[PDB]
Amino acid sequence: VKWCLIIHGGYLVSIPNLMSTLSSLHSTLKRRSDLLPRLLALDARLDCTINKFKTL
Amino acid sequence: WHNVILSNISSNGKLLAHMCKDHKSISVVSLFDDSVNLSFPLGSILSSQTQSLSYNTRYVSSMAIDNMGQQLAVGFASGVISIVSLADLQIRLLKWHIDSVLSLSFSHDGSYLLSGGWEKVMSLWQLETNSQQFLPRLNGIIIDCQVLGPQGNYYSLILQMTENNSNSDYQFLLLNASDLTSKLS
Amino acid sequence: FWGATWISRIDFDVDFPINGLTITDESNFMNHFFFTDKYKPLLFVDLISSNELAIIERNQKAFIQPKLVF
Amino acid sequence: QVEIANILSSHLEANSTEILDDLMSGSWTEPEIKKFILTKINTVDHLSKIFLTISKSITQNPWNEENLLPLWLKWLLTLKSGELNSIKDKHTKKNCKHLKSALRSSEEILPVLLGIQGRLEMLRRQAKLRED
Amino acid sequence: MRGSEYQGDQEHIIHNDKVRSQRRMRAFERNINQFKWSEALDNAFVPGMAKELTLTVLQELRKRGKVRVALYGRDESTLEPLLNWCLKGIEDVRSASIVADWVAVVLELYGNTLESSPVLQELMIDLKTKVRHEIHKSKEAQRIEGMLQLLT
Amino acid sequence: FITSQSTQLFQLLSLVLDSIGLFSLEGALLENLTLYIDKQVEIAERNTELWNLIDTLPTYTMEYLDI
Amino acid sequence: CTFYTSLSNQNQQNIFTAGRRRYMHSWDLSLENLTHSQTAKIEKFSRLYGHESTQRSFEN
Amino acid sequence: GSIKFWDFQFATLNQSFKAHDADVLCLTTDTDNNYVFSAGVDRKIFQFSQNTNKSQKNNRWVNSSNRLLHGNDIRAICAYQSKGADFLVSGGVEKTLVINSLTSFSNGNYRKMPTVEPYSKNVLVNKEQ
RNA sequence: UGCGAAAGCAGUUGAAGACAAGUCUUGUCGUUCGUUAAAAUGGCCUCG
Repeated sequence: VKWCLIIHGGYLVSIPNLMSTLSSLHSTLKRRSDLLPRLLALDARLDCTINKFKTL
Repeated sequence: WHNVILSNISSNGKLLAHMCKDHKSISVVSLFDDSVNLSFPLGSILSSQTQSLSYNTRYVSSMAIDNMGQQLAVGFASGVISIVSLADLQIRLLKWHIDSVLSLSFSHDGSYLLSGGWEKVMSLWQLETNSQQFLPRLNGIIIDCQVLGPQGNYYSLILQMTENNSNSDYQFLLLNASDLTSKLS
Repeated sequence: FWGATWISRIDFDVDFPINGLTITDESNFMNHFFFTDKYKPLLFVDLISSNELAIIERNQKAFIQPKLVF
Repeated sequence: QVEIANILSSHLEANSTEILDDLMSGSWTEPEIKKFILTKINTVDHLSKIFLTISKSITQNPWNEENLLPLWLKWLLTLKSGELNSIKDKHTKKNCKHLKSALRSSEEILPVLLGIQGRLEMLRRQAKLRED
Repeated sequence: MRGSEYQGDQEHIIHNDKVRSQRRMRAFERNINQFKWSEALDNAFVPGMAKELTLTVLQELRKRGKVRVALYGRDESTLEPLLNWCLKGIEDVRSASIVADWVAVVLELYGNTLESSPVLQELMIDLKTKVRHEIHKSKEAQRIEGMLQLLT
Repeated sequence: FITSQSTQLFQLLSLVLDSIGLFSLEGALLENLTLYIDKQVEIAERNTELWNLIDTLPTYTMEYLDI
Repeated sequence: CTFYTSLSNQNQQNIFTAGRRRYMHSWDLSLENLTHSQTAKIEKFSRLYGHESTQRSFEN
Repeated sequence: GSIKFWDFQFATLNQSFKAHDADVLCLTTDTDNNYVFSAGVDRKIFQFSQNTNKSQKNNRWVNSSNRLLHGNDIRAICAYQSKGADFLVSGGVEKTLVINSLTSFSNGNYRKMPTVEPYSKNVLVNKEQ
């Protein structure tokens, strides 16, 4: 997906509609980003406990 | 009587049991006759472990008196029910409820005890064998229990529906004893 | 002096300050200070040397009766 | 390193205002921060003073490029969380709220940055392809 | 038994009160109905168990408020089946949020046992590498999302 | 000005870059903006880690007895 | 199957019927239920209050 | 897991209690046959009381109380009463005695004897070597 | 507890009286004034 946008970015701009035809893509990308706030929260708690015994 | 904390009347309407601060003392009195007149401190009834534990264990939330006056059921905020033999103050523990027991009622013959609380489950304790029959998934927590009829044809329950904190929502349920189906809600 | 669950020491040159589940014993049987209960249960206690004390301590499937936790 | 630990140790006892300058010293290393926290911070009061100083600094400017003060905060929380929450000082709880407020914003800021960063990369890659 | 097929076509009154038995419950549903919180979690991680159905029992226990309760009487021997699935379920989007909750609790309850258990450590090490990998994917997805907004 | 609450400014910057379009932007400036944001992303990731942290027998032993 | 009349209340009329099943049916015939009523008042007894092990069928 | 009371003259069941969840390995009773105590695999001791005058007249026992005092099976149980003693002594796979009171089993206190009381020593220490 | 959006922004806990335990020190409240202000081994029927 990343390379399709970069290479054919000029072509994609000159398209009458994008959201309706790329609704599945846009929705699919939203779900992954929603995990980011909570994945950091889990990572911080992991990183804390990983550090604790590794030094011990 | 002074400083009455909790009170109940038998199904026949001829016996009154009550608890006073005169910590506490329970007294049972015949209402139309002088035949029954007894009093005893709650401390004797309470167990020693109960005295060791928190106050939920020593806090009575329900009380029932048999028609004959021989038996008295005390329900505690811990969920434990104690039947007391009034002749000699012998104790008997029935323990199913995990939270406060809210309603107790004896059968007319005294051989069954209806109990209800926060579980939304009505339990008929068979006192001969200490067994129990259940009616679960009621609409609300059971505030009051009664056996109604010369032969115990019906059970009249009061339900509370504690989900709504903005108000107290009571529902009156009359069940058929034979098949435990709602005769009238 | 030591028992199954306690150890003690008494000095015999110093006098002390004056200030249910067993038989009541109404009938006859026939016809400077150290105390600790930290070490228990004890198999044996004795000295190895003048300043070394040896305390020897004790280091099956069961029917499951669950403990409710909320 | 040893001298800065000793200067820092003395100033913590002396309640000097130069504690902040000592914490920013460029001689501090990531392993040395652990060793100082584990070995020298034996009293709750010393732990409180360091956290109060670090928290105040980061609160004023959370976007400082100097990674050292955050590195102190990270390992102070990682290694001494139990003792830090044990502190009952009302001001310490207030400082924790102020610090959390400043950092809480940055978390909200991050998703916007990744979105901008993505567009620029496409702009950079597109120019490279046009060049080629 | 020559009248078993009558059906009462000639009679005045026909009374039907039989009720069909409910469709067969699974092991995990029976455990939840009987308030077996710890055992219901065990049924979740069993061989040949559908991933979607494994996610329901984990969601049901959370909804019932029984997440710590399901995790008390556990050691390294019986914790690995949960962590093994979490190692794979973190990758999935639907189970990512649920895995974060369960993994957060087990760390808060079994920090001490983890120090003395070497096997539990490596489970967390590979868990930290994968959760770090998921962070990169989610960061990446935001960048394509920013790219896509620019086009439109 | 930027390369020299903040997200409400950055979100305004992100709106601008979309308004500018892909053609109008210039490479030499684009490099400064690219370098600058990468610094910002590193800081935001750092603070997010800090924010979550704030939210978060032997067979033989020798001892000395106290008499 | 059998008719049953209460020994005290002569107006109480009832029919009990059972078979090779774990329940029993009672049909209240009292008042005008036998003839005039459009429907039958039928109750099913199916609860043994802890003694299901000693009882397999209501037939006898 | 059931406790049953039989009439001796007629050899017929009087009462049946489904009390335990597993085998009942031992029974005991007090001097006056006012209490019957059962114990077994499920680690519980159950009390059956016929002390009420109404109970004695009708010859009906009551499942009064039970207590969980043992960590494993209770293989042996015994009772003793005198003017100065009132014991209910139990033990089993836990390898330790448990002492209760017969008259005050429900409310009375109890003592768990240590598993090993080294009255006769099984270890010695040599200062030399 | 108040406002607010879900984010958050401000602030809050006191005086008694009675009793239980230790032996003068502590707890509790089926008791009052004021302030916007865990844990009695104890889990949910039958109708195949």
